[PDB]
Amino acid sequence: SSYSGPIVVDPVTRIEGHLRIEVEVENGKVKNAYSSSTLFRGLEIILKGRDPRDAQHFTQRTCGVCTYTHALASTRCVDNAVGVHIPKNATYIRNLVLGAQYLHDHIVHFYHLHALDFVDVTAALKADPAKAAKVASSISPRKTTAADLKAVQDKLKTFVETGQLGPFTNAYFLGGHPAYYLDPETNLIATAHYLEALRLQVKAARAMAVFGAKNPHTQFTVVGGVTCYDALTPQRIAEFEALWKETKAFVDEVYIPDLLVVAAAYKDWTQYGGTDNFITFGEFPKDEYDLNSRFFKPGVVFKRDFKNIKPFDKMQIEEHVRHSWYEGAEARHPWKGQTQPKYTDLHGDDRYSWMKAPRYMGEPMETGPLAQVLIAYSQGHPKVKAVTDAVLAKLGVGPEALFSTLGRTAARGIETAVIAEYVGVMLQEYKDNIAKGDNVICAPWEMPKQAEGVGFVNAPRGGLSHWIRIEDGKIGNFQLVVPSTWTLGPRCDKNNVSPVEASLIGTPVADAKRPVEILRTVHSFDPCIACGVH
Amino acid sequence: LMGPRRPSVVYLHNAECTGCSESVLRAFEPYIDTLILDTLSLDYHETIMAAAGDAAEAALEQAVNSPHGFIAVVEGGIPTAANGIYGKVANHTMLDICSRILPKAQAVIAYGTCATFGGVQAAKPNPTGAKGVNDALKHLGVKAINIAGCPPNPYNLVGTIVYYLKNKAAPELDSLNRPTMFFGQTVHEQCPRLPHFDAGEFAPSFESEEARKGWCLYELGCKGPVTMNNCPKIKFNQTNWPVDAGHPCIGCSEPDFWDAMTPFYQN
Ligand code: SF4
Ligand code: SF4
Ligand code: F3S
Ligand SMILES: [Mg+2]
Repeated sequence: SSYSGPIVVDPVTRIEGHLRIEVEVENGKVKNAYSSSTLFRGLEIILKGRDPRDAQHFTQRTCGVCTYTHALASTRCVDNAVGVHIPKNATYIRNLVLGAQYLHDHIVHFYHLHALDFVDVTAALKADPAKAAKVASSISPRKTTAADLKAVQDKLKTFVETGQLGPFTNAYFLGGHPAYYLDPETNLIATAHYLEALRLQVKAARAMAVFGAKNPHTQFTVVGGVTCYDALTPQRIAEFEALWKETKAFVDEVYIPDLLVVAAAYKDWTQYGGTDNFITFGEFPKDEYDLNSRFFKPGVVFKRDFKNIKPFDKMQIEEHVRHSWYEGAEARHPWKGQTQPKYTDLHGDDRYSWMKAPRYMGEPMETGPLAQVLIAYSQGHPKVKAVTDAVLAKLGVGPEALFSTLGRTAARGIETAVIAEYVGVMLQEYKDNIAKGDNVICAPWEMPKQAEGVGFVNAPRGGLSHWIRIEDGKIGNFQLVVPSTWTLGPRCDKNNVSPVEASLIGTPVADAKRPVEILRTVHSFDPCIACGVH
Repeated sequence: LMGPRRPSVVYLHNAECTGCSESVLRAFEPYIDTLILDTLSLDYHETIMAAAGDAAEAALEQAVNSPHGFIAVVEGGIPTAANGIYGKVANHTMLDICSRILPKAQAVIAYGTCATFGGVQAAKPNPTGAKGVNDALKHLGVKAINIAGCPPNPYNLVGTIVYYLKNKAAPELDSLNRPTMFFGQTVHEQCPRLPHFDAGEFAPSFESEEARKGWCLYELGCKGPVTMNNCPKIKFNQTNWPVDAGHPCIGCSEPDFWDAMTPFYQN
């Protein structure tokens, strides 16, 4: 019964980008792994010799899923290099738009990219509506009637009976899989919520366009501040407030409750996908130059020792190329970095990815929701601690349980609920400041002939940082080191396995033809390949 | 995945950032749920599909070989240099999969600036020799419908498919193969700040009083006069758009805009 041999999933779907996962399973458990990113664009090569002002417009196209993050990071990078101290209103508007991005991003992940590894949409068809509406109304204050759920069931059935299953075509769950646990009622509840979140996510993206110009790819940032004078008006702030309230309602009434249900039904997933070290850049600052003035603060942990949280030293991050398709094997710190393509083939000269391997003090680091939540929790953050204790409570699991695919999935939800309420506070502070008479959004600055700067952003997936070396007023060297590079990158010159390759070790696989378990851990990291390679 | 009743659509991802896929996920009246369940049949789409690995490939092979044909929507540029080695899916070069699949499609739509004209990665020095669809496959007769933008306005995708489905032909294209109905005007002639421009009322900087008053952004780098798109009229997310948020247009729906329009803040 137990399988032994290789498994290859190319392409890994329900992620951003082009990834290939190769594992070596022995007797039903993954014994080895390799994450190969298979697309290279070379944004850093293209950037050189160009006007630093334009960088933000080029680096935002590094990704459309996490759309605003790269333009923020580039602007914070040049702002820094230039030495401007942007107005407080500019900091508010930038923070607000970012908060709205964490909500849209995270909502779409759970339902539209992660859920199908846990939920079976076909089982929903044999569900009893009346009994499902009952279970629905007892896990949330939002009451659901049998009719509400019946309308969904009818929609599905018509679709399934047409023979055209479209997105559900060769789904690993068709015909039953030994790894799907949910009973019919629950499958119907989650499916109804998968469909609702499709129309809600539009509301949550419109929130970004209120101040931003659009979504995907906003256009309101510049060096020195922001450009939207309209964001000061009562009308536009009302529109944003309306959208956030609705979006917040969905997070508290639908998302967290569903997460707890799905997680309790799969509490065995508290045993796989664990990692050792974490890093986070902190976010939502009051002072653009002080990382410790952020709502969430910076920090790094080694070997899960959350009692000894270390400070983030930016001179410690350095990227490798020994097992990547780049010339040589020399690790470089971002300010002295180089992007020199040299494609061998899969495992040619022991190289298997277009991603560099960023190491901290020579160690691989997990970053993102799990890192941002655990670090903040250990630092005694009031709100974080409040809700994660409540969540561990409902599930009846100890804190240890968080170092897993389960935890990592919980963490993303927890972070979504706290940021959702924090947007209310930044909105208030922003309203007050406006009332005090401050109507300023952009500050003056001058372009140095020679300078070097950096900008840090803790995006939905983790620690993001852009780096610029200005020489003679033009871009001499520009380097991006993104969240997925940290987690999904390859092994380094000391052969230390990356976060994802490490967490895959031990993942039990029931059926090699349908490796849903691998997809559960890989998707819990929320990988973004176009981000990781640029 | 493919059968009668609902028109089949096969969506491919080449050299891209997925921002175009995300744009379609913003469809409004009809929404994405209506389109996927009632109007079309999305038989292949790596971003949302349930199946992966071999099963994903199987689903694509099933769909392209269907007795009913299919419509293909392409996202991203194709890396050509060094024999397409810079972009591979399921161990096949993007150049191959596209050469193999596109000529079979009843209609091919290049969605976005990357697929259309090459995009961000084709910008100098173009380390991967990436090209748009018509450029990399001219030798196979593949002549796609364009729809430029970065990302394009989703209303423009829906409008092209809906026009095709009811006509089995294309609308009317310009010199660059873009629908005259969505790209027949410069954004400049549909801009609210046009009166300002006509009276030399320009803002000298963003922090200026004249910017605060909403003066024209030409001096700050607005590419609106030499760009074709429907941004001002249709707006984005039913609510805002670039200059209304006070930032000049960077001409994102034009051929070699990255090199042709830069420096963005200069005119
Ligand atoms: S045209 Fe732009 S939004 Fe679309 S995939 Fe290309 S870089 Fe992204
Ligand atoms: S130059 Fe630009 S901001 Fe000005 S009238 Fe034209 S489109 Fe409007
Ligand atoms: S920048 Fe692009 S989105 Fe429109 S306003 Fe200009 S063509
Ligand atoms: Mg880099």
